[PDB]
Amino acid sequence: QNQRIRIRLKAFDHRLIDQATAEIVETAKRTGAQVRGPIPLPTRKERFTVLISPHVNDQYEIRTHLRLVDIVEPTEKTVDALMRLDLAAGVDVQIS
Amino acid sequence: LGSMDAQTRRRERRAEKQAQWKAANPLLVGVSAKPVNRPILSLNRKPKSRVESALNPIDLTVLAEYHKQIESNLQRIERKNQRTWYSKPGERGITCSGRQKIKGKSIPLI
Amino acid sequence: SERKFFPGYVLVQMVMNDASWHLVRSVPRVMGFIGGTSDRPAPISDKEVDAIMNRLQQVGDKPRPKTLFEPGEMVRVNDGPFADFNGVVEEVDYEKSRLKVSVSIFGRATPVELDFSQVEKA
Amino acid sequence: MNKEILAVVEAVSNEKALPREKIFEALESALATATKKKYEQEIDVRVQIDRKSGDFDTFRRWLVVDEVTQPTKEITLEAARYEDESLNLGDYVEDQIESVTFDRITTQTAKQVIVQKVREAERAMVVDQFREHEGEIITGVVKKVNRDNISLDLGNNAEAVILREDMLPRENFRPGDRVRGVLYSVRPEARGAQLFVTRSKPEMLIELFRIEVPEIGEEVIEIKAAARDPGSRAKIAVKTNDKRIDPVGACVGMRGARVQAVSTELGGERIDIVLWDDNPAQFVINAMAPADVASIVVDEDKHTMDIAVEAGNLAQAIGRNGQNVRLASQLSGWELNVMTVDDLQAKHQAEAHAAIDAFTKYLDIDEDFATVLVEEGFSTLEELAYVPMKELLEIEGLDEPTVEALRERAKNALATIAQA
Amino acid sequence: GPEEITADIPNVGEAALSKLDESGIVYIGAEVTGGDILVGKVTPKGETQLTPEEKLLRAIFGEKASDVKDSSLRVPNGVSGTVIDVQVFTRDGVEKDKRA
Amino acid sequence: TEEFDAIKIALASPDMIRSWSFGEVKKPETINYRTFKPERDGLFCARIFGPVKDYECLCGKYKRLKHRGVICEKCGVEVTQTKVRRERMGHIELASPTAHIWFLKSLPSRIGLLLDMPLRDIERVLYFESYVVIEGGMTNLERQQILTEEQYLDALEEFGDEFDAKMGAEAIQALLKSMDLEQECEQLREELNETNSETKRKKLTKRIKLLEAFVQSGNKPEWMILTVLPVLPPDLRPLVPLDGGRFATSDLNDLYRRVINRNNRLKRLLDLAAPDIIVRNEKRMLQEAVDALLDNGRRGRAITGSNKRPLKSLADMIKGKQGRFRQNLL
RNA sequence: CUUUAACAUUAAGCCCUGAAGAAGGGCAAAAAUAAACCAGCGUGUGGC
Ligand SMILES: [Zn+2]
Repeated sequence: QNQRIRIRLKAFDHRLIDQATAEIVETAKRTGAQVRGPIPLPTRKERFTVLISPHVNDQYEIRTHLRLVDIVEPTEKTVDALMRLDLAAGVDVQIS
Repeated sequence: LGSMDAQTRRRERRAEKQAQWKAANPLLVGVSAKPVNRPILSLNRKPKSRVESALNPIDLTVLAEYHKQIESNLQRIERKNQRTWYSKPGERGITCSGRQKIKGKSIPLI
Repeated sequence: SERKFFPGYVLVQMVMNDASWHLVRSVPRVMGFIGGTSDRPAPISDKEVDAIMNRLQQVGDKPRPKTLFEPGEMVRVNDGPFADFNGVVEEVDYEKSRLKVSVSIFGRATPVELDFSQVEKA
Repeated sequence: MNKEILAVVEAVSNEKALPREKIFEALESALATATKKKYEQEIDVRVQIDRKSGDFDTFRRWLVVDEVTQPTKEITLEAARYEDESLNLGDYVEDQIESVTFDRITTQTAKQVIVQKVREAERAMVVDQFREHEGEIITGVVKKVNRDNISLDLGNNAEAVILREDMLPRENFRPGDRVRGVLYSVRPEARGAQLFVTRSKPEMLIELFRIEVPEIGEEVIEIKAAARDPGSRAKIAVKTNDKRIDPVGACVGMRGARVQAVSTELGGERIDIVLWDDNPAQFVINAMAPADVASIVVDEDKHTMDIAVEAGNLAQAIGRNGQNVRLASQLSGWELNVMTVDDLQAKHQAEAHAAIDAFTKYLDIDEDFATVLVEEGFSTLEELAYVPMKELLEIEGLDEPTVEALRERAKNALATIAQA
Repeated sequence: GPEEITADIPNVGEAALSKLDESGIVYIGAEVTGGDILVGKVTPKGETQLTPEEKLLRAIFGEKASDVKDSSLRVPNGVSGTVIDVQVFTRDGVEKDKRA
Repeated sequence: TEEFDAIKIALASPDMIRSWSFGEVKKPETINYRTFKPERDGLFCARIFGPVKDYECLCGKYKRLKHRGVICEKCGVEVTQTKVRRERMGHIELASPTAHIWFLKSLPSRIGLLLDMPLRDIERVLYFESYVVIEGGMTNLERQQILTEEQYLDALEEFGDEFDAKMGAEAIQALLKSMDLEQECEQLREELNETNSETKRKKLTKRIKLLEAFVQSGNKPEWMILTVLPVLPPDLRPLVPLDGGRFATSDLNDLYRRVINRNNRLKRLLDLAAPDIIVRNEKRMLQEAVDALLDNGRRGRAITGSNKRPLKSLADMIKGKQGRFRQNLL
C-alpha cells in the first residue's frame, strides 16, 4: 500500500492551514489508523517583490510555516479519502 | 485606462446622434437577470463536509449489478432461442419445404 | 491480429532450371509464376530483398522496456493511491530505483517516490 | 399460468436488497386494472400472489357500502354481522375465486405497468443517490471526451455529465484530469442525462467562498448576492455579523491571496467583493468597488435606479458593453441603469420636462401650482391622486373644494391615460 | 420476435374468424371463397423500442406480442372451393399446438 | 427536366465526374444485416446517397416534415425524399489509372487509330508485357518503338537516364497528352497533298478526319483513360429481398465489390513500398477487373457460384433483347 | 512589545448596421465537430 508516507505542508495563513490540518487529522482518524504531527517549523520569511512604479529622484516579510505528517500504517480507506477529498484554492496538500 | 473596445469608440463616433435624439428623452432601459429564477440552496451545508464526502462518495454499484443481471438473463434466453430455432438437421436434410407464395392485388393510386 | 504482409503471394528461393519450373507447377495449389515474361520469370532485385528482410527486424525489444527512463517527461502512474494519474518526473535515480514523480493533482505538483513498475511511461 | 408468472418472477428475481414483493404488487395492480374496470363497467377484484409457491389468489369481490347509489358494488350490514365487525363501509373482503383471463391488450398494458414500475425503481435509485448528494463539489476523472459533453466516474460505478455551456468557453481537458464541478439538476424519470454538473454558474462561486473562507460557514460573514460573467468580470456581496471582523477585508484576504486563487479557478475573472447594505442605493454605491458613484435616485415604482458617475470614471465603471454594472444590477436585483454624466443629465432634464408638460397639459392648472408640484419632487401623475391628503391640505392659498376638484381632475387624467 | 399461428388478429371482424377454430386454422370442409382467412398469422412490429431491459420482459411475459402486423395467409382472388385436407409440421423443440 | 431541345453527347472529364458525385465509396461491404441498416461508406450508404426511409435520419433523429434541409450529425444524412436515392451518383478514386475497354476494343481501335499503332502492341503494353518510349531524346530509340525486358535492360545499360520508358496504363496516358493536335493535322494534310498512292491516302484521310473531328469537339486524348470511376445510384441495382436469411445479390454489386477489393489491396501495397513485380501484377488485376465491369464479353470470365452464366455488365443492360432500348423504352 | 493580520480585480481585438452599454454581422488569430396532439432472371414445357 506504499506504507512509508511523508507529508510536508506549506502555510501562508496559519488559520487556513490549521483548519486543513484538522481536516487531515479527522480524515485520518475516521478511517482506522492514527496520525502524527505536525511538529511545526519557525518563521521562514520569503523574498518576494511587488509590481509598483519606481520613485523618480506593500510587503517584504511573508510569514510561511511548514508542517510534517508521517504515516507508517495506512489503510485503503485512508488513501481513498486522501484521493476523494476537496481543498481550498491556493494552498498545498503535497504528500511527499 | 485602456478603453480598447470597438463598440465604445463606435458609440463615441455616433455621439452626435445620441446628443440630438436624447433631447428630452431617456437614455436606456435595459433589464438584467433577476434572482427569482435562481435557487440559493443555502439551508444547511455544515454536515456537508469535504472529508465526509471523501470517506463517502456517491455510489451506483447496485445499478451496475442490476444492469449486468438484465444482460445475463437476456443473453441466456436469446442464446437458448437461437439455439433451438436455427439448429442443423442431421444426415437426411430438411424434412419439409417452405412453399410460400405471394399473389397480387388491385391497388388504386389516389 | 497477425496480418499477412503480402496477401496471396509467396516468396520462393529457386535456381531456375526447367525441372524446378515443373516441380513448382506440380504443386496442387499454385498459379503461374509472376515475371517479366512467360517462360522466364524475372528475379527480384537486391535492394528490395534487403528492404524486405529489413522490415522484419522491428520485433526486437528489451531494451528498453521500463529500466531506462528519462527525467522531465510527463508520464502516468497506475499503482498506489496515485493509480491512473498524470505527472511530471523530476529525476531518475537508477541506483535507488525510486522515481521522484510530481503527480499533477488539483492543478498542483505533488512529488512522491515510486517504482518503474508503479508508473506508466506515456 | 403459474409457471409463466413464476418464470417472470424468478427472471426478475433481483438481490434481497432490491424490492421483489413490490413486483408482485405491481403485477397484481396490473391484473386489478385489467380485471376491475373490465372492460367498461363495473366490478371489483382483489388479487394476491404468494412468493413461495407462486400461486395466484384472485378473489373477485365487491365494495362493501350501504349507499343508495352505485348498486354494482354493494354489500349490506348482514354480511357485516356475519363478519362479526371486521369490515366497514369501503373495504372489500370476500372469497369468490375467479380465474385470471388474458388478452393481447391486457398483456400489453401489464407490460406497460411493469416497465413503468421499473422506471420508477430507477427513479427511486437516483433519488436515493441524490439525498446524500443534493449538491456537492465533485472531483472526477473523465471517462469520455465527446464533442458536446464530458462524463465523470465519481467512484462506485456512477456517472455524471457536463456539457460545453456549463463549462468555461476554453476548457479542453485530457484523460486523467481531476476536474471539479457542482451537481445542480436532476431528472430521474428521464432515461437520458440525469446528473447535470456545472462549472460556470455562480453557485460554484458560493461553494468556492464557502470552502476557502471558514468564517462564512461559521455564521460570521453573510454572502447574500452574487453575479458573474465568466472569465471576465463578477461581483459578490458579503455582510458581517460579528463587527470584530471586516467582511470585505477578510473575504478578499491578505493581499487578495484568496480570491486570486479563485481567479485561478475562473481564469482572470475580476471578482468585486463588496459589502452588502440594507439600503439598495448605498449598496450600489458600495458595489462599484473599482469605480466611483456620485448619487443614485431610486424610484422603484418606475423600476429605475438612476446612477450618477463622476467625470473621467466612465470607462472603468462601464467597462465592456455595460455588463458589469448590469452584473451589479444582478447583484442588486433591481434594474441598474448604465452610469454616464451627460446621458443622465439628459434623462433628468427629460423627466423634468415630461413632468412639466404633463402638469401643464393633463391637469388644467396654472403655472405656480405646477411649479410647486415640480419643486416638491413628484415627477409623475401617479403620486398625486393616490397620495394622502395630509400633503395636499397643507398647501397655502387653496381651500378644500379646490383641492377636491384638483384630485378629481387628477383621477380623470389617470382614467384618460389608462384608457388611452 | 417470432410469428404466431394464433387466432388473435386485430382490425378484422368476428365473422371472418368464424370459419377458424380457436387454434387459428379453418375446419376440414369449410366452404370458403376468395379473400377470407385460411390461416391466421401475425408478426411483431416495434418499430423503435431499443431498451435493453424491456426486451427481456417482452420476450417472456409480453406474449412475444406487443404490436401486431397482420400476415395471415388469405385466399387469393377469384378462387373458391372446399378445404379437404390440412397438414401441420412442427419443428423439434417447439411444443405442439393442440390442433396438431 | 421539361422544355429541352437536342440531346448532346461528349466524353466525360474527371472533374466532371467530381461535379457529378456525392461521396467516395471506400468499403466493399454492402449491409451488416445483423440490423438491416446500411454500412457507412459501403456500396450502399446513407450519408453518401440518401435516406433509407422517408424524411428520416439513419440515426433516427429528425422525423418531421417541417425540418427539411438541415442534415443530421448522428448520421450526416440530409432529410429528403427517397427519390434522391434514385438519382445521386457516386465516385471511386482509383489507385492506378485504367484503360477504358470500349475505346480499346471497339475494333476500329480508337487508341490505335489515334496513335498510329497496331492494336496487339497496345494490348501487350496495357497488360504489362512490354514498354513504350516517351521522349527518348538523345537516344538511339524512337518514340513508338516498343521493347521487352531485355531491350529495356540493355537500353538501361546504354542510355540509362536519357530515355523515359514506362509500362501499363500510365505509359499510354503519358503518350496521349504528349501528342499535339494541330501539328499532326497540318503535317498529314501536306503529306496527303504530297501522296498519290491510294491505300496510304485512305488511311491518312481516316486519320485526319479522326483528328479534325476530335479537335472540333471539346474533348482531349487524356479522357479515354479512366482515373475516377463512377457508380450507379443504388436504387437502380437493387439488392434482392429473399425470404429467410441472406439477401440475393445482383451482378453489378458483385462486380463493384470485386473492383473495390482489388483497389484497396493495391492501395495498401502502394502504401508499404512493395516490390515492382507485385504492383505490376496487381495493376494488371485491376485493369482486368474494370474490363470485367464495363463489358463482360471481351473477357468472358466473371461467373458466379452455383450459376455458371456470365454476369450482366453495364453494357449488357443496353444491348440485346432486354436492354433499355428494345425492352423498356419502346 | 500589553490584548489577531487582510482593499483586492493589469486578459481577449478591429470595422459595419442599429434609439442606446436592446440587437444583427464580417475581418487579423485558433484547440475541435418522456410527450396533452391531425391522420426479380434463367431453365424447361405447352399454346397461338
Ligand atoms: Zn444522425
